[PDB]
Amino acid sequence: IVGGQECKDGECPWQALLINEENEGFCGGTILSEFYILTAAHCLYQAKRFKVRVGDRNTEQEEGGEAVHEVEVVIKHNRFTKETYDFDIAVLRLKTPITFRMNVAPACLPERDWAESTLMTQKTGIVSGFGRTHEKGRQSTRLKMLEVPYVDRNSCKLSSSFIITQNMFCAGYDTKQEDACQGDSGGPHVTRFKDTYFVTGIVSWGEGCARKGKYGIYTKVTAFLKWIDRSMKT
Amino acid sequence: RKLCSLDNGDCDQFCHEEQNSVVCSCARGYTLADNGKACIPTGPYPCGKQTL
Ligand SMILES: Cc1cccc2c(C#N)c(C(=O)NC3CCN(C(C)C)CC3)n(Cc3cc(-c4ccc(Cl)s4)on3)c12
Ligand SMILES: [Ca+2]
Repeated sequence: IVGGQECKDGECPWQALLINEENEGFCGGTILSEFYILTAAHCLYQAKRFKVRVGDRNTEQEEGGEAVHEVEVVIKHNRFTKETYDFDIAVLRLKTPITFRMNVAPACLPERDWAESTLMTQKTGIVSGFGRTHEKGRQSTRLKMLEVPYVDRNSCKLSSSFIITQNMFCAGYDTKQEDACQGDSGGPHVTRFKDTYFVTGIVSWGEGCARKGKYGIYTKVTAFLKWIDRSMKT
Repeated sequence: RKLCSLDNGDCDQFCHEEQNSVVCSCARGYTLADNGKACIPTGPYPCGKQTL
């Protein structure tokens, strides 16, 4: 992430990391439940074979808490399209169940009707990940998190040189140099409500990072609440 | 402002009007408290809670 602080012991439990053959974190993820991980569909094309790591805050220095789980099933959204990134979401089924502890916990999934009206109308939300700290910089090895204010839909669509479908939403800053970036993709965007956090988005893309006039484009998770439950049902 | 439109109708989590009256609910991992407004963590690690 560009700016923000590093996640302190326990702050970002629902954070998940996608590692390829060479055990590298290319994307992010959100812990839905012991057997389920939420992520962006576009990430699925970033690796030929990958696994998931959880409860990690320093890629280069094991904290004894990490845990690597093999992906058993990949449930992508058949309507996703690289051409527009519309329907940029995916759910992953783990071979083995996760074990919740200090930095390994799941984010809560809300109710579309409630979410859209309560959560989504909050002041800001929080995104996190081991993404690049600068647009053209390199991947971070410290799990990071940043508080991104919500952006008006109109302002959003308008500020983007790309088609902002209804499965997307802006979050981030107009000019301030704080915004997610590559590597946080598929990462978690959550919204606190009375000290409880709900998965509200999925790091998707942006016309660069932190750029003035450009925001962060996330996958509006409420639109797939129904789709996510079903993907879990089987 | 009115009902759930007012301070989430006093629910800890999910609120949803229905016949002039509020109804509270919680995500899975939490069980509705006596007052029917708060949400009690069932397991040790309910979702949405930082681990300190
Ligand atoms: C690394 C990086 C550096 C410099 C420029 C870009 C840049 C351009 N242009 C993008 C990017 O996404 N491009 C998209 C690809 C999908 N198309 C679709 C509509 C066809 C729109 C442009 N990334 C990579 C990047 C950017 C991010 C995020 C930034 C803020 C977030 Cl929230 S997520 O994550 N990875 C960039
Ligand atoms: Ca480590």
